[PDB]
Amino acid sequence: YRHPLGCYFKGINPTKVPSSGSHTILKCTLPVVKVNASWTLEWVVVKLQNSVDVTSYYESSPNSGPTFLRAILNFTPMHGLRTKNLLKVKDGFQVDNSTDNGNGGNLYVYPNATTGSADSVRCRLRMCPWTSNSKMTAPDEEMLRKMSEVLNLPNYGVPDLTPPRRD
Amino acid sequence: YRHPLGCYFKGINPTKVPSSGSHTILKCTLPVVKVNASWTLEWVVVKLQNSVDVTSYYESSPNSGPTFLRAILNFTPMHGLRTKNLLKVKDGFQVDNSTDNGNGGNLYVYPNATTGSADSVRCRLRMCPWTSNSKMTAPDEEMLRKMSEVLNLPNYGVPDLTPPRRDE
Ligand SMILES: *[C@@H]1O[C@H](CO)[C@@H](O[C@@H]2O[C@H](CO)[C@@H](O[C@H]3O[C@H](CO)[C@@H](O)[C@H](O)[C@@H]3O)[C@H](O)[C@H]2NC(C)=O)[C@H](O)[C@H]1NC(C)=O
Ligand SMILES: *[C@@H]1O[C@H](CO)[C@@H](O[C@@H]2O[C@H](CO)[C@@H](O[C@H]3O[C@H](CO)[C@@H](O)[C@H](O)[C@@H]3O)[C@H](O)[C@H]2NC(C)=O)[C@H](O)[C@H]1NC(C)=O
Ligand SMILES: *[C@@H]1O[C@H](CO)[C@@H](O[C@@H]2O[C@H](CO)[C@@H](O)[C@H](O)[C@H]2NC(C)=O)[C@H](O)[C@H]1NC(C)=O
Ligand SMILES: *[C@@H]1O[C@H](CO)[C@@H](O[C@@H]2O[C@H](CO)[C@@H](O)[C@H](O)[C@H]2NC(C)=O)[C@H](O)[C@H]1NC(C)=O
Ligand SMILES: *[C@@H]1O[C@H](CO)[C@@H](O[C@@H]2O[C@H](CO)[C@@H](O)[C@H](O)[C@H]2NC(C)=O)[C@H](O)[C@H]1NC(C)=O
Ligand SMILES: *[C@@H]1O[C@H](CO)[C@@H](O)[C@H](O)[C@H]1NC(C)=O
Repeated sequence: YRHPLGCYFKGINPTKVPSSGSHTILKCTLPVVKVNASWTLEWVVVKLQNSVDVTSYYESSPNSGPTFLRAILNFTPMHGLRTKNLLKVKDGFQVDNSTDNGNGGNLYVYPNATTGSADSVRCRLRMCPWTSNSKMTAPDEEMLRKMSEVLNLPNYGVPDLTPPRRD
Repeated sequence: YRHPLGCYFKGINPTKVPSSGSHTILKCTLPVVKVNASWTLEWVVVKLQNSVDVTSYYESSPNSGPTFLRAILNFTPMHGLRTKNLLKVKDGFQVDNSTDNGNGGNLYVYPNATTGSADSVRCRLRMCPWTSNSKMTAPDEEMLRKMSEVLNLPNYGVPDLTPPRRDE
């Protein structure tokens, strides 16, 4: 099946996509890496010290780079801790879930959101490679070669607790 | 009997323990955390880009903070150096295996060691909590509250690739 190899927690600065409406469309350009992996980028609004309710989920293959699939719910936010509630459409933040239109999973920052939370947004990419090999415990040398662009990104919120290995 | 929850790789600066002896005694003050955990601090000698052959092993309970048990061998060193190359008693480095009375597991830096080695020493604490609950995959909120002092320590040698959790 798809045996996980680990997760990379990197930070990407969003790029403004010129829009037709009054809203701000933000895109976090993902490196075109052709390896078996899952890409979950969390939209962190630094100014409000909170995150958006849903995260953009992408998937990569050995013959295709990260391609958008769906906008899954944010289960483990960077801040959270029940001190505050995640930012929703009501708060002026929405991720489009369209696969037909060229957008997705780009963040929509409507004028309804705090002035100016859009410029404060930062991505927390959770790149998690996998392999068909059950005997592989970490990414091999040629896989780390292909993932160079992701590996060279700055670390963002990488946890202190290293999970235990299968015993 | 004791299910692991993970490991914290933190750095601690050693404190010089006064002694009327020619040797230097270094202590890495561990936070008094009352949780079920194992504490393995590695004595890294930064100047020589090497570590000491043995590590001080401590154990904590919900009724007692980290208490020293024994000086176990360094299996996974920092600089990736092969075992046998690690700084031994011959090189002027020794960890006290004494349970009674005190001064264990404190590092002894004898005068025959390279000048400036003692001041260069840094600890690599490997704090690994463990629960009796088989259905617990990560430390709970009240456990992370108690481990605040360890969590606020600076990271030291923790890898960039986070291994996958108990899933597949
Ligand atoms: C990248 O991930 C792919 C899964 O998303 C994976 O492809 C799958 O590989 C398996 C074999 O590992 C194929 O299944 C074949 O294996 C059985 C025995 O278990 C044979 O009897 C059959 O030939 C069977 O088809 C899947 O067909 C395949 N799935 C698809 C369509 O992708 C890749 O192997 C992964 N690549 C790397 C390099 O990690
Ligand atoms: C902290 O770790 C302890 C283990 O190092 C653990 O204590 C052990 O808990 C089990 C039950 O979960 C006890 O039960 C066993 O022994 C009794 C007789 O004493 C039998 O009746 C039981 O059937 C079973 O075999 C152990 O006695 C106990 N061991 C000791 C002495 O510590 C704690 O539960 C852990 N605490 C937390 C909060 O994580
Ligand atoms: C984004 O769109 C997909 C549809 O492609 C949604 O996925 C559905 O999820 C529900 C359960 O939550 C299932 O009942 C459906 O079968 C799924 N559809 C399929 C076939 O993929 C997804 O929930 C949407 N995300 C958002 C923004 O809520
Ligand atoms: C702030 O603005 C957005 C739109 O600019 C609002 O979102 C819409 O909410 C209505 C509720 O009736 C829904 O029908 C739409 O699906 C939402 N629009 C889209 C496509 O995003 C949001 O409710 C506003 N928040 C405030 C302050 O009321
Ligand atoms: C450096 O000095 C220490 C003592 O100051 C030496 O350690 C002793 O080595 C002998 C080997 O026969 C043993 O009896 C003991 O394990 C050591 N004594 C203690 C308790 O420290 C060490 O051998 C010296 N290294 C050099 C350069 O010869
Ligand atoms: C320290 O003492 C313990 C006693 O349990 C012993 O098992 C161990 O071999 C000693 N450590 C070393 C390697 O000197």
